[PDB]
Amino acid sequence: LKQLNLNNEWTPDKLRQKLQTNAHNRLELPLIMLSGLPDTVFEITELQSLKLEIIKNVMIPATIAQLDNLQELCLHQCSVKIHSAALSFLKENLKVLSVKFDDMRELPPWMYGLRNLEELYLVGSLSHDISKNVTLESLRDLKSLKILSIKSNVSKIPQAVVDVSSHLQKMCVHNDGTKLVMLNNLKKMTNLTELELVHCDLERIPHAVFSLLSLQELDLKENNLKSIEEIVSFQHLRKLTVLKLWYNSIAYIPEHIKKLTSLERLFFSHNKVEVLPSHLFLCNKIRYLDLSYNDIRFIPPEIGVLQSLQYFSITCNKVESLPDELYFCKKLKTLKIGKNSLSVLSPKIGNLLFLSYLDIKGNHFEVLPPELGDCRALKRAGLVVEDALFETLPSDVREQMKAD
Amino acid sequence: LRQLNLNNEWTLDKLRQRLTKNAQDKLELHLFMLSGIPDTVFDLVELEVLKLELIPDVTIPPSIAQLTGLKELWLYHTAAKIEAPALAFLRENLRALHIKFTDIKEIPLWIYSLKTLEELHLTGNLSAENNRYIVIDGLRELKRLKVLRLKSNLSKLPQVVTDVGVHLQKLSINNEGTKLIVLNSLKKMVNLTELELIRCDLERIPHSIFSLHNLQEIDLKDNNLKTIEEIISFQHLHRLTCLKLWYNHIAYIPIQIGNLTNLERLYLNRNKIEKIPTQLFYCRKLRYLDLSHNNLTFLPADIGLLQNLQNLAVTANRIEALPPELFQCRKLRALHLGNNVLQSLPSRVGELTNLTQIELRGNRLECLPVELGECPLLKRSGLVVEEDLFSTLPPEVKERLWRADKE
Amino acid sequence: LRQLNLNNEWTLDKLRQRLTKNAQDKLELHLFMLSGIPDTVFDLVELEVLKLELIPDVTIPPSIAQLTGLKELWLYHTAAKIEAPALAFLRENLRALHIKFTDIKEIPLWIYSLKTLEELHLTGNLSAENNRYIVIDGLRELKRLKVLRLKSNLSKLPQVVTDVGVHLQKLSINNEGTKLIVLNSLKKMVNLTELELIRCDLERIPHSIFSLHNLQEIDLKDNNLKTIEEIISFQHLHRLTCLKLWYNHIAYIPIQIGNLTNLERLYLNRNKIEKIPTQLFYCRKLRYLDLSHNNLTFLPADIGLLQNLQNLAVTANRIEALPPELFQCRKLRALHLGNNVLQSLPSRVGELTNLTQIELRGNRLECLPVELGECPLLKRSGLVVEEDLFSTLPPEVKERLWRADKE
Repeated sequence: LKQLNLNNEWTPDKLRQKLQTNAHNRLELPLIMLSGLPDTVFEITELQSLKLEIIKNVMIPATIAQLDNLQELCLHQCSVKIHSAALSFLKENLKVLSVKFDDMRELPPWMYGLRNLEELYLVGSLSHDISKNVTLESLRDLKSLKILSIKSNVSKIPQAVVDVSSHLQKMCVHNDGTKLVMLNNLKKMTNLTELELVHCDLERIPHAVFSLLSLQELDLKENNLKSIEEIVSFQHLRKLTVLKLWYNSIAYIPEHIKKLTSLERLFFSHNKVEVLPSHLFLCNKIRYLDLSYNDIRFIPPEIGVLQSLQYFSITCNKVESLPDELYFCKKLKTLKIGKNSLSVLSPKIGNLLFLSYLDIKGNHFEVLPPELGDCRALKRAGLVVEDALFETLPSDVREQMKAD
Repeated sequence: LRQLNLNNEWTLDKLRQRLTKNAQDKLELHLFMLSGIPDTVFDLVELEVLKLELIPDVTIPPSIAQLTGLKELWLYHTAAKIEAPALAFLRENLRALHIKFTDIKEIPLWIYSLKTLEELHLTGNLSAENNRYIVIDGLRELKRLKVLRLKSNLSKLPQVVTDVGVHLQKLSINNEGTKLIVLNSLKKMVNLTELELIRCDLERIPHSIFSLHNLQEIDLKDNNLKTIEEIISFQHLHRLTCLKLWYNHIAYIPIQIGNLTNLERLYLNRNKIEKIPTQLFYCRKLRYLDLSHNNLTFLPADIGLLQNLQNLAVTANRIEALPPELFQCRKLRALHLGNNVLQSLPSRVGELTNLTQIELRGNRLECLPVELGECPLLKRSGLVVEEDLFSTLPPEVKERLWRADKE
Repeated sequence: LRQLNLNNEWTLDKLRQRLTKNAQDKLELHLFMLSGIPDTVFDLVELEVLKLELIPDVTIPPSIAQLTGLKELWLYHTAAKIEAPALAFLRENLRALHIKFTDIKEIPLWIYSLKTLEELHLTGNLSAENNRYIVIDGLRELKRLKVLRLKSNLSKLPQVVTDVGVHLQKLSINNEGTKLIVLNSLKKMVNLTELELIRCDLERIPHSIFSLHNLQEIDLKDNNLKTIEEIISFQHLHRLTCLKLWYNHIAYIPIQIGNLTNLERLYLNRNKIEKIPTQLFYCRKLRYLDLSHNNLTFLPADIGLLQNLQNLAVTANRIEALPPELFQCRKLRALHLGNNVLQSLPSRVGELTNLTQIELRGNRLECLPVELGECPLLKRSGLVVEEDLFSTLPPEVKERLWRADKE
């Protein structure tokens, strides 16, 4: 009777007007605060995803076979059961899953039975008994799993992660204040390319992270790293171009970063670095260097080597003196020096032909020079300056960036 | 008692709040799973399209004289009996009838007496033993029929439509997986302006479309077209403007499509095409170049020649870098670049003005350039993108775009 | 008691709510499906067109003498019973009377004693077996009758109609897909000034039309005429001011039709005309013109000869431009040029300040020229322009257009 009342309650017109898009650009039905699924869901055959939020003890019929466009499920606190032919259809059709488990039962054991899975988002609250999860160790059934985002307290890395060593390409953990141990599993990653260990309570770089051989993007955000020292073997990560190490407590960058000549994306913002090294600037390949909100005192004049740098965010730092060597590099497109400790702005800025971003908000300045009109790619919306200093500009200089 | 009670419960005001609008901007009323049909529905005067779905064995009252704006009778699995004055009224007023049935006896026999009917949608199997097009042999009585949709699993096209197609102007045949033996029988059917052969599993383009001359919108959706080499003869069709060769197995485009200068919308999406020949890029009249969900790895620069292009949808392709010449065409209104492998979007998009909705979510886009805010008509609903990608724009430029969302 | 309940149900205020107006701008009151006639509806002296559609058991009391403006009685499927005083009142106020009937069953009998009415309409099949036009034999006492319109699917021309029509001015015959055998019997019909033959499916012009020198309007709509080779015999007439050969399949209009100078209104839309000759436009006072839905590939030369016109209908053909030929006309007020392949509007259309309407429902214009900003007389509600096409005008011009819409 509950299902009969629900079917009458939720006409197909109501579900059609409920239709919207998700964060993955798919047609998603956000079914929230319900007793079960209506049978009029499957009349919308153009659907590509369902968001089931807090809909427990749900039995999916075989009529899901009408959802030919379906390729994603998002189960939020739902203890859902499925039927055999529906299980086969979603085994032969589904690609993306995202299950949140506030309670253990809300994580279903049926969802690992598929094999066409590519992307998985295992958000929730996992118990510390991680190796006992045979439901986890069923990810070996998935023969195409490439994205694995576990937003849970992953103390010890599962052997489920071992069983998906090759086919995985994106690996994401939000450990939320728990130390990440049992490093041999992350040693067993062979073809993993993106390692996203966000807040794994790593007191330094794990030897497992460094035993990776095919990594391309490493993120150790909110991990209290003490040093970057083992870098004599980062040369084997020639495939690596993205180093994400911001919101951390690193205080220095040694010369060892010269080992990777393919590094492009470098993140060191919100760190404990008090003086930027020159041997960091010795590398010239680096195109993205993020150091916002740091404690940097000054920039050594070796930054002129960094010609390919298209992003040097030194904003909101302690930097009082900016050398003229940085203005020699003309490829710097996104430059933010807002809320810094500077006194005057360098007149020689016109050589930066490709310069879209300039941010100087909060920093103390005496008089804006006319040479701010010398920038070619600068825009008034791109040049974030206060209205009072907007007044302190010549009218032609105003129109130089104001008129498109 | 039940019919009288249904007349009683379905009050006028609840029908007024039940009124909706269709894709054709006509007032609408969907009657789904009722014992009969309410007389207060028939008391309405502003209603234009009434939708009779799953109505078991009802009779149409003559109170349809009140339904003057009624023009589209939608019959879904409804065995309808008819009163004679209402029959005359529908003969002189009703102009569009859609009939879906599960049994060939479910179709009303008074539909042939209709004379003002032009649009017919016979969805459901007309092909049966001794009822194969003999039931609809009464559409010879229909005179002004111009749209004849047939989702009916037809093994061979009827001789009755060969008799009728002198006045027919659209022939949408959906067999859901049954091949037509056309036998060049459309030569007597000379007045078609649109032909929509969808899900017919033809596996090749028949020569009946080639014998015709008046077609301007040709759709061959899901016909399993592996090769489309015949299109060289399509220059004979001097009036075609929309060659919807989508949802097929097309793996390449022959260069003779360059002879088709009259194309305005070329819907090749969900095909297996991996390279665009430059000869296809000769046609200056292309406006809707949808090549989405295909195997294209690069976009030729000659796209800058296509100045009339408005909506370039290359969604879910292998295009890594957009050439600057893509922004040479200033008429791009909807650049659907989503789900691609675009590494970075060049700043030349700031020159575009007609851009109203650009799709970049699901790409390899590192950051959103500032010049993307230079487009006036672009708004947040138009600029669909990941939130962190939105955050890369300057907060003053982000304020401009958030204001375009607001203002 | 039944009449009391009906009187209470339909109060005077309720009738004022239902008071509408017809195409003749007369006060109409649509009374449909009532068990009895009301008395308050006869109390209202404002009523001019008393409508009685499918109202059974009708017995009109002398309170119909209370009606002042009663000149129309639309009694449809109504058996009317009228007393002698009310009949005598009808004999001095009633002027027009429409009958809808199912053969002899719903034909009133008091209409023959009416000798002072001036208009009358009839509708309903009359050619029954053993009763070939025998039920309309009592219309001889009507002397002041002036207008008679018939839609009665006549298989043959009634001899009683030919005898009756001596005192007739306007006569329209509708056969709805039936042969009309005039057989040169309209030579007696000398007094006819408008002859309408709607859907007579003649395929030949009867030779009796060429004998009447009072006809100013000749209407042959939906006659399925393909080759008009009888207009050469129309040269004898010198009264036809407007021919109506529209909704036909006339492949070409011959040369000799350019000898009719008295023609002032050409309704030839939805035809098969491929090229309209310039010699045909030697008649330059073609005030009204209907040529839509045709196959004209260009607007020909002697439209420049035309000077005494007010509209041209060029909707749905293959004309690409407004040439100087349409630009030598200085009195056009409405342009019906929609859903065309019209490439551009040249400059001189921006001198056409007296431009009531334009129709552009899908035309291929690049942009509206700034010369259209030269005319503030054309307002946004006045012209019909696509929203994307309308927005290309300058912001001052668009603001002036919205202002003149308010002003």
